[PDB]
Amino acid sequence: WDGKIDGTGTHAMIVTQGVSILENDLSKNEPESVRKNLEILKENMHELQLGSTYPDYDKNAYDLYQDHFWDPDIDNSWYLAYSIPDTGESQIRKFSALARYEWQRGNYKQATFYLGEAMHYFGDIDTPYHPANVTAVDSAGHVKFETFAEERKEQYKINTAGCKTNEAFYTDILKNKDFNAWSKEYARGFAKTGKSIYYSHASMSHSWDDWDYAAKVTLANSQKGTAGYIYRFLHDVSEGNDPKNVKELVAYISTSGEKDAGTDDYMYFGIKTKDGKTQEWEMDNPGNDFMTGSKDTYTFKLKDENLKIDDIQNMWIRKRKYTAFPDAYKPENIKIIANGKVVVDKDINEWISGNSTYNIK
Ligand SMILES: [Ca+2]
Ligand SMILES: [Zn+2]
Repeated sequence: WDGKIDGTGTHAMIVTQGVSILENDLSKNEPESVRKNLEILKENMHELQLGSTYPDYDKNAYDLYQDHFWDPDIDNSWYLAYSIPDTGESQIRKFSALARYEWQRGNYKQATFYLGEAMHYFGDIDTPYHPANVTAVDSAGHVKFETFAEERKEQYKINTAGCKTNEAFYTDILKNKDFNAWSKEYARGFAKTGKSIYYSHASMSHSWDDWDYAAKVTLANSQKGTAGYIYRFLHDVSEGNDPKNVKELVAYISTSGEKDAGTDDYMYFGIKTKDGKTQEWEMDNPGNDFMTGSKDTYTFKLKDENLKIDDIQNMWIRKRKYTAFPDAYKPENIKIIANGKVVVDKDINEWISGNSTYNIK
C-alpha cells in the first residue's frame, strides 16, 4: 500500500482503523491489563502510524523493497553458509519480536513504532500485488492500483471485524501459544486471498469496476487482519507471554551514523555450541550490506535442527578484508532474536577494523 513518511496514507489508515476496530469489538469478559495496554497504545497512535509507513523509507541492504513481498504458496545446503532473505511474513515476525521486547521493558513509544512497522508488512502481504509477487517492474498495475486505492482509502474503512472478542475470529488468534507459528499461517491466509484477488480482479487485465471491488476486499482484510495482530499483541504483552528448538536466528544490526561507519568488506555471523561445533554464515542481503547508518536484518539457518537456546554458548560477527581499502566498521547495536523473543541486545559503538572477530555472546 502507499504510505507517506509523516505517517499518513493507506498504511496509516489501516493501523488507525485496526485499533478503532479492536475497540468496537472488544469483549466484556476482557482482562483489565489488556484494556489498560490498549490505552497505552492509543496514547502512542502517532508512533503506530509512523511505523506503519516508515518501512517504505528505510535505507536497507534491500535495494528494492524485496522484503515487502511474499509468495504464500512457495530448503538446501546453500543456506547453512548464507543468510536467508527476509519476506513480508518474516518481517512481521521480527518487528513483532522487537515490539514485544520494547514493551516488556518500558519503551511503549518505540514498542508501538516497531509494532506499526510489523503491520506495514502485513498490510503489504494483504495487497493483491505483493503476495502474487508482481513488482512495479513485473507490471504497471502495481503502482497504478496502490495509488487508485490511495485516493480512495477513506471510502473503504471498516468499523468491525464482524465478530466480538469472545467470538470465533478473535479467539483462534489467542489459541496458539507459539506466535511465530500462528503468525505465519494467519498471515498466509490473508496473503493467499491477496494472490487470488490479483488474478481475478486486480490485475492490469481484470477491469476498473473490478479494481473498486478489489480494493474494497483487500483493504477491509488489511483492517480485520491488522486488528487481529494488534489484539494478539495486546494479550502477549500483558502476561509476559513467551514463545522450543532454535532452528533459525535473526540478527537485527543497527550500523552507526558517524561517517565511514559502514563497510564494503565481507561480514560473517557465527556461533559455537556447548559441545564445540561451529557455524558461520555470510551476512549478505541483495543490495549493499552495512551502509553507514542503515538497520539490516540477517536470518540464519542452523545445521543442528534439534538445538535449544542455552546450548548456543557463543555468538560473534567477523570481518574479512575485501581489499587493501580500509572500510573499518562501527556497529551501534545488535539484537539477536530466537523464536519471537529477543535474546541478545549488545550495544557496541566500538570500531572493528581488519579481520577482527567481535564476540557478542
Ligand atoms: Ca550481495
Ligand atoms: Zn505498502
